[PDB]
Amino acid sequence: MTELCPVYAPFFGAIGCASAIIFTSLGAAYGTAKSGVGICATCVLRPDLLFKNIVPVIMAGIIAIYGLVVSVLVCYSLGQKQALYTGFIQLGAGLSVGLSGLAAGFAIGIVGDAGVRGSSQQPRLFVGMILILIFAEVLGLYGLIVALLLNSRATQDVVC
Amino acid sequence: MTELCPVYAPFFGAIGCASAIIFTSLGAAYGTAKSGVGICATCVLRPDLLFKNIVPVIMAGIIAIYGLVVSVLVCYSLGQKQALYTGFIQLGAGLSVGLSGLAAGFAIGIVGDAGVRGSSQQPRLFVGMILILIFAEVLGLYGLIVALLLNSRATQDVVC
Amino acid sequence: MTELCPVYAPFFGAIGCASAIIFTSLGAAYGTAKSGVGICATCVLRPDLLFKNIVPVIMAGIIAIYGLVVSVLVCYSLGQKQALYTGFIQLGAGLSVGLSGLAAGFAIGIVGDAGVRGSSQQPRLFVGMILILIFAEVLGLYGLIVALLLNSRATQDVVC
Amino acid sequence: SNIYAPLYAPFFGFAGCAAAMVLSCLGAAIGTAKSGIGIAGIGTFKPELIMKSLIPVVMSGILAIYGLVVAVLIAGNLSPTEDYTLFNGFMHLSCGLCVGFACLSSGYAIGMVGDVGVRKYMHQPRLFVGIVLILIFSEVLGLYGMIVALILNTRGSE
Amino acid sequence: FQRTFVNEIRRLDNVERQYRYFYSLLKKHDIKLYEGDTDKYLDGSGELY
Amino acid sequence: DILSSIWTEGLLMCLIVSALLLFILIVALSWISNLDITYGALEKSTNPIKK
Amino acid sequence: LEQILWRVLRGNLFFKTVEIEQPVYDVKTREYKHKNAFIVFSHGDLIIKR
Amino acid sequence: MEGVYFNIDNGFIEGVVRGYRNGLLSNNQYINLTQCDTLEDLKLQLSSTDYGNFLSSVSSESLTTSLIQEYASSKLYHEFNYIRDQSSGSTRKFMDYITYGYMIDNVALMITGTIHDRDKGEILQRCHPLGWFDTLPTLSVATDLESLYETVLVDTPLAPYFKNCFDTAEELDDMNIEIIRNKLYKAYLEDFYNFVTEEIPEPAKECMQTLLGFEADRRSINIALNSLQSSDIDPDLKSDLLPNIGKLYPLATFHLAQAQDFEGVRAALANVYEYRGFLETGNLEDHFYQLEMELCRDAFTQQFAISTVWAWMKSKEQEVRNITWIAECIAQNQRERINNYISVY
Amino acid sequence: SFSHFLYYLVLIVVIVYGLYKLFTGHGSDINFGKFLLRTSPYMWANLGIALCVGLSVVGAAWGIFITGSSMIGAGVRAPRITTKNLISIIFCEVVAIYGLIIAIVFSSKLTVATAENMYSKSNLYTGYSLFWAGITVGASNLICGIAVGITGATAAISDAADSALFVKILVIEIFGSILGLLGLIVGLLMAGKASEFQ
Repeated sequence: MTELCPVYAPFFGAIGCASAIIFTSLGAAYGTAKSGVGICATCVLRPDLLFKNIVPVIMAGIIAIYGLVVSVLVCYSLGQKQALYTGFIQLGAGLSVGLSGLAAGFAIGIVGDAGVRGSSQQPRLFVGMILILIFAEVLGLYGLIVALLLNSRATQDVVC
Repeated sequence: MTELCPVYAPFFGAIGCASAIIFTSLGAAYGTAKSGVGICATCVLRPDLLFKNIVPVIMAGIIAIYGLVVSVLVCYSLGQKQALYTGFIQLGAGLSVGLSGLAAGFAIGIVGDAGVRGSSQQPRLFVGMILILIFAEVLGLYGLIVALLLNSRATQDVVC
Repeated sequence: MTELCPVYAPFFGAIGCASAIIFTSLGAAYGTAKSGVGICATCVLRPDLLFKNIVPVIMAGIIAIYGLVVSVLVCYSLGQKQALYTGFIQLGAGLSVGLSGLAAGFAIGIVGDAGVRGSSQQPRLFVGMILILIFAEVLGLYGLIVALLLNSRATQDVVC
Repeated sequence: SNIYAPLYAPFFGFAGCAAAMVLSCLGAAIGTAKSGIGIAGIGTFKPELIMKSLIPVVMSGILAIYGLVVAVLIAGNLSPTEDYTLFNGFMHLSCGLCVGFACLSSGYAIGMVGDVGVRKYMHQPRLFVGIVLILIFSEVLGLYGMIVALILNTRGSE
Repeated sequence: FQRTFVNEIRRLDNVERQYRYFYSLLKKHDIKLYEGDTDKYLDGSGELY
Repeated sequence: DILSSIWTEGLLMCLIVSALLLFILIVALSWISNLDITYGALEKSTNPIKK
Repeated sequence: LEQILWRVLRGNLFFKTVEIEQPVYDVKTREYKHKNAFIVFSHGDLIIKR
Repeated sequence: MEGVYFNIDNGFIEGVVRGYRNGLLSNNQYINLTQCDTLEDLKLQLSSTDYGNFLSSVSSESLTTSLIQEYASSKLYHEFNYIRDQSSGSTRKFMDYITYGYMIDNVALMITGTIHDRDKGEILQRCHPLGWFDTLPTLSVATDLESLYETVLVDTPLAPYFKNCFDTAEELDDMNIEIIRNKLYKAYLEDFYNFVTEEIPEPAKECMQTLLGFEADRRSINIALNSLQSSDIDPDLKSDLLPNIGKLYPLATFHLAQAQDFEGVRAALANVYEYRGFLETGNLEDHFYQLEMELCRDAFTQQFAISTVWAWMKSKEQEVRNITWIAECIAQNQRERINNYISVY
Repeated sequence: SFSHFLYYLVLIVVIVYGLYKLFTGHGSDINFGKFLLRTSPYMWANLGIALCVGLSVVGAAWGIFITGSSMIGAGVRAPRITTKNLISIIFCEVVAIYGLIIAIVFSSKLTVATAENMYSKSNLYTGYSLFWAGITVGASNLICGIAVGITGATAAISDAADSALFVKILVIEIFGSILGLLGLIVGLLMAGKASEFQ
């Protein structure tokens, strides 16, 4: 009711909650899809290598965990009478992990595809792929860190 | 003015009346054109198939008849002071057959284009074409049925 | 102003009047152009067929006359103080003949171009081309029929 | 009248319900269509492998069930005789978006992996256990969406 | 090609080719082929001839 | 307590209906624009190499 | 033909064409075709041969 | 995705073409064909297959291996022209692009066949019918690339490809034509590859890029090996004959251009995995045909992709080569090599 | 590209207009809520019904031409497939029946409301209900029809190769057909509690 707490305030929080999962899922799916094409193409000649070079799929999958963790955290913080400021912070947290996770997914997809194909020809290259994927992976972690910091302030020192 | 009869109410009736014949005309034209080329493409070598193969053009024409029928029926219910409820009924009737006939005309065109060509090389295939083509035609009929149902309620106990 | 006769009412009349001729002229222009190329491309080898191949242009030309008739009819009904209802009906009539005529224009253009080219190889195909063109031509006629019905109802029982 | 329950609130509740089911079908439709092309692709070359390789199609079908469950739960809460609050309206809107786009994203990955998976499985019979393992990681993407959708629905009405 | 009556068929196949060739010339010079009576042998009657 | 003195509920209803109809029309014309004639079948072509 | 000859003669082409009113029969092709008579003017021996 | 729009125009084409694919001779049918005693038996055996009555008009004593090749090929060409005639738009462009390669070979055959004094009557019977264009026989007029270009070739679809040919000598011989022939192929494939990259949708784009890539590689290796017959050639001249689109480009192509003996070429390929076995063992010619069929077989596993036309064409072309090889062994009564037909299906 | 330029232009115009109203303090003018309250519920209902049958028919038609063209193309060499594969056409056509059925059910609720009761709680609820329910049935049938149609094309082209493949691939087709039926079930649930326009 009060000007600081309009009845439409939860909208921004609710969109932020969904945003965390929408974009992370797209990042994880793209990373899984294009990595899978690389794995399936190489294993015809080198089937013994499959469980070693599957790693990129794990890396892509973890991006979805980030989205789930942030989405649940804001979800347990939504409320019928929450302040408008709380809504904006939750929206920022959702976008932060969401679109940053999408960026990580595209990186993992491209690097994983090329890395897996190359690793079938040159065993020395595998550790190279893992290092480059770690740098791609960390782009998701940075987004999560910002999202968690934002969410921690979503209700601190707030007044209705 | 009257709350149930705003001065803009007839617009939805007029545009719905026009929409019924416009969208069906575009569907029928596409069906006539795409299959008509197929008839020309085959008859140069097999002219005796001409009047046997013309069926797709016939069926495309029927779709326009449905559009004309609905357009006439709603047109006979237009009036300056008609209620807003009547207006949206007329829009629903016109849009239902229009959007339906548009799709039916396209399907008749694409199937008919293939059908007459196949008829040339495999004589058993003509009946196969006819069977498929009916189930494109009927899709325009379902649009007509909904239009007739909605139109039947256009003036039933409506009061300004 | 009397709310059944807003100052902007004749806007829809004017656009309806212009739309009737504009869109049909585009349809007739496409029919003349597309089939015109076919006539020229064939008659270089077969000049004897020239005045038999002209028919698709004539039929495409008729499509324009439908719009001229409707445009003139609604034109005589415009006025400084016409009812808004009369405006919508004039708009509906214009769009009906216009866009329906445009659809017929495409069909005559395509089948006309294909027809005359095929008719150069196989003289028995000319009757087939004419028969198909009539089904395409009729689509414009349906557009005219709806337009005349709407116009007949555009000024009865109005209370401007 | 209760200011937290304006009469337009049900609009957003239904919008979430529609988003839940429509997008889930889109995800399921892509997954089966892409997989079907792969299954049919090997048909003329190795007929034996089909019945033991429809796994992508079956898993792609589960995505529709995720959508159905959430859509059913939302539709069970909306009523004309209850003071359905605007807060609940937004929460059910997010329910649809979460499960909807999660299933759409999962369906796309299942389709892409399923296609090349079976389509090259004919060249290398040892490949199959790998394909199933990748599909599972592609599958759970949809499951995460349902989990949050159920939590949102639980809190919205309370 | 190893079925026992292959060579007997080849003779009659060659004649059939030649009859096809004759029919082509009839059409080149536009001469009507005469019509035999369809019922001169039998019509599904099982009648011996 | 009106919605607007310009963008009345009456005007908006007309516009979004018009937008829907215009969208359907554009999609329809977008398909019609892609009708290509199968010229190869209509025009005789010959060479001395074939039988 | 005239398109080719125009280039060969660098635009000095003097060229005439006349119709034959009825199809001519090409038995080896088993078809009949329209035909044209034509004539080209030049003096150079090598040009005539080409 | 691919299937949503493909069938608006290509649905009939894709269906019919796969009808032809279902008619490709299987290994079991080849085995049966190899056990014929005489060509007259081969005709009877083939009549069981999709070829049917295609030789029904040929007298017993007229059967010869050359004639079977002609009739088997003519069946393919009519089917190709039918498929092209029933097509439009981007598909029509794609099928025309397939023909260009054949008319390039006809051009080089036409010129070489008249640098040596024999009249066009023989040559036109040796030409490949898919490569016909109405001014083709006019190339018999002159023995000079400048004359041939300005008078005829400017009008052909091949005109853009001659950008690097005019730098050659003023006099034509077998060697100079072979340089011209390869220079044209280089621009043709590079142009074809760009058209595929721009105007063909997925998954045909990726599949077709693979098929043209292999085609470019095959030309590159063949050019390198053939150059070893010459005493010496400028490496910077050889580099103008190698196409840029292949898998060998740029690394292996650079080393191939500078190779001067068989060991140099063998070293140049050894760093590329897909071809590492080609020169060390066996007949090089058959290895390419083996890999070509396997790439074609993969392409058929797609659907709603126009690449099936290319796969069908190149596949059934190999079938004719298989039929004629078997026919020759039968006609010559020597059979130790008869099982060297090559077939994936 | 012109179309994408138009999209960005619309986006920029919307953002600038939003900021203009916001910064001048009149940000409450846009008010989507009031728009939903003042628009007549008959519009939402009729758009729901019309698009329900409309989009459903587009689905059936789109599927039919994908399968039909493939059947005719593949049938040239093997006519036997033309009758057996008619099942694929049926699975496409049926989603139009589902759309038709919902159009019957929803039509029963289009009574005329009393003027004093025009915008009341129940009438607005029915307006929103039939709109989204109609969109849900329509869109899901559109998606289902295309997915089944694509599957049917692969089935027909497989049957022309080996008859034993047909029964194996039809399993993918019935799996696809379920999507439309689930759409129908959710449609009937969403519209279940909606009262007639009082």
